[PDB]
Parts: sequence; structure tokens; C-alpha cells
Amino acid sequence: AGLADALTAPLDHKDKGLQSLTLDQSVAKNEKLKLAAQGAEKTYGNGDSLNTGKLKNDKVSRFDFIRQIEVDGQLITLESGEFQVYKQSHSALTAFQTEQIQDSEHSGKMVAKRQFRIGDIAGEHTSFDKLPEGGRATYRGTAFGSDDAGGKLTYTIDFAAKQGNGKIEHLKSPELNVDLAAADIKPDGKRHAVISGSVLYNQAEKGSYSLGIFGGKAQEVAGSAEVKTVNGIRHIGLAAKQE
Amino acid sequence: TLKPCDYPDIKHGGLYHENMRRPYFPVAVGKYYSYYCDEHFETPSGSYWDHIHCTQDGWSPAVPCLRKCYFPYLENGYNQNHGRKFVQGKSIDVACHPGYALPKAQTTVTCMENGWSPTPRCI
Repeated sequence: AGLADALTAPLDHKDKGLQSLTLDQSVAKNEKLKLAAQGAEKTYGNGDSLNTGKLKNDKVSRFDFIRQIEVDGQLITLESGEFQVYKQSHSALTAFQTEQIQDSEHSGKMVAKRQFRIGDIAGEHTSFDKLPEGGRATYRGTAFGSDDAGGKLTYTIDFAAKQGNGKIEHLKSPELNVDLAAADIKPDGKRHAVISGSVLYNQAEKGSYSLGIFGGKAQEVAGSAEVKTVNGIRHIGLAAKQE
Repeated sequence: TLKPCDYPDIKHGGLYHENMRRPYFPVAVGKYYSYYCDEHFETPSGSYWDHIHCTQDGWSPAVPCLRKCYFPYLENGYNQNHGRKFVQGKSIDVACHPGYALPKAQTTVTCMENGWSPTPRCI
């Protein structure tokens, strides 16, 4: 699996890409993230890198997480649960499956609350100005929500029209098997190629989706979707690669 | 027609995945995005994160991030409310031990946008 190696072993250039993943949105500057798996343990670290090179590609890597803060020289637990990592060749994304949190009414109490949220979406960002001038590209991968990593993602990009559209299939929750509506590729603040559009279920708008284009030759897409269901809003992790 | 919502400048917070979302604003009525609240601030639901919706009257909730004040330990006062969370605008009485009192003959502390006013401390 390589879960223990990802936490203990240093960064190696011969390892399968994506080799490194900077934890920015996963760990805030004031807090600490303690990860544990296969008897190993490591603490991060806003800006610290996760050794993704030791993890397996096109799969979800699972770790036990503890969100800590230093109060009186000691680390105090604020939030705990499962930390999910989906690794690709030029992209990677993090997800948090919360199981426990600090009581909203009391600082010294912990309560059992379940939440699913996407942390980081990073890798080798494709420049909007370096995108292919034309042609169509099909991306195949995984769509992952709370307690379900079995979802199938299909996404198509028309480089001539600078547009993208997709679909989510096979998730246990039928309402999450949504259509990712036609959306334009736009440059971000750093001029990286990004895509944001509407989420549709039975031709009705249920939310939004966002994707980042990754790799020198636009090989991958990674991002998330936020979908309204009968029992509330549910988040889905998105990652797909070209064949 | 209904006015589209411009990028939301959430006081004491902001939107997640800012880089991917920002180039697509203004957004149509009905659109919603997951947002966070800064340290010492929370959502009306009592969490560090929730969803902000673009309605006909603008962004909902209007005040996405409210101040959260945790009642501190009183060295020389009664500690029944120690660690208890209080949202912005809410007040609580401070009971000090005999021979001790608040900054200036005060008895009540209020959780403002900046924190406790006055500071809850017995002498």
C-alpha cells in the first residue's frame, strides 16, 4: 500500500508521480494535522509536503487524522476522522471524513459529527496560455463522496471551443450521479486553466462543480462538486486522466 | 430581471477554492458555494464552514461569519461558565470571589465582533 512509507520515508526522485503534495488548504497556519496509518505517524504543517510518491495511483489512500492546536505547550484535538488522498500522475486531492469535532457549545468537550469536505486540489497546473490549440480529450477517473469511492467520472474537453462537460456514474447515492454541464475554460489569478459550471440531476440545477487542468500536455483534471439532495448538500471529490 | 451576485467579500471569512471560483463571477440567482470562517469566528449553524447562497436580495446569510467568545477561567471568580461558547451580541454575568470584582464596578460581559467587552477578569 505504501501508507507507512508516505509518512516516514523521505522524498525520492525515482518514485512514481505525483511525487509531492503541498498541504495548504488541509492544514491552517495556526493548527497541526497528525496523520497515522500502518503503525506510522507524522505531523504537518501548513506548507509541508505529503510524500504522495509512496502512495498508489488512481486509488484512495486512507489515514487517521487529528486536527491539533497548541494551547499551553500541548497539542489539543479540535477535529478527528479519516483523511483521504486520491493520487494521479500530475495531480492529487485531499478529503476529510470528519467523525469527531470539538463541541460547538463547549471548548473542553468532543462530539460525534459526520462531515465530508475536499481539502487541497493541487499538482502541476496547466497554463491557460499553454493549452492545446484544438482537438477533443476524454478524461476517465473516480468520483468520491462520503463512505463511497466507487463512483465513475467521465469528462470531455474541446480545446478549440475552450469548453468542458462531464458525467458522474455508479455512486451508491443515486442523486449524486450528476451531469457536469457545459462550462468554459478560464484563466485563474496565476493564469492556470480552470473550469467551473453547473451540476444537474434529471435536468434540474442541483449545484456547482470546479476542475483544474493538470500536466504539461493537459493529461489530467482534478476538483470537486457540491450537490443538493433531499437530505442536504453533499460534496464529491473529482479526479480523471486521459487514456 | 434578477441582479447577479458579484464575488462575495465575506467579513472574517471567505470562499473555499477561491482561484477556481473567482473568474466566473457575477453568478446567477440560485448559485451557492461552500465558505469558511476565520479563527474565533463561526457560521450561523455553529460551524467553521457552511454554504453561501446568491438570492434575489443578495448573498444569504447576510452575516456569514459571527464572532464566537469562549468564557475564560476566572483565577479569583466562580467558574460555572468556564469554556462555554457565546455568539456575537450575547451577554453573561461575571460572579467574582469575595474581595474581587470586574475592571470598573461592572457585572456583565458582552461578546462583540472583536471579542469580550469588557475583559472578564476579577481584579
